[PDB]
Amino acid sequence: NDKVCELSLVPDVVMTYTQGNVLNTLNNVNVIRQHYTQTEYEQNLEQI
Amino acid sequence: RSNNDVLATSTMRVHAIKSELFTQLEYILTIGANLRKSFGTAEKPKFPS
Repeated sequence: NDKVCELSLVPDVVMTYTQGNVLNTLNNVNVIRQHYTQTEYEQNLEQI
Repeated sequence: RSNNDVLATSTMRVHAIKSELFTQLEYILTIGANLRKSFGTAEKPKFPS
């Protein structure tokens, strides 16, 4: 009506839970694409 | 080891080298004259087969 509008929402799980130094703690995950530390860069370098 | 069931791979490099080097040599002197009997002299030549 002329002042009460209704909002639909969906959770931004990516902002909510992932914050800080969390995802780095994760082990034994198959990764696909990431960005590399300088060390790891030099390792997967011949590859890239 | 033969099937095509293997992961995408692209980064081959000359990892190591080993080599059997020919360090010293030998020689064949192959001629058509018997080197070990009389030759003679300039004016009187002999040609040992």
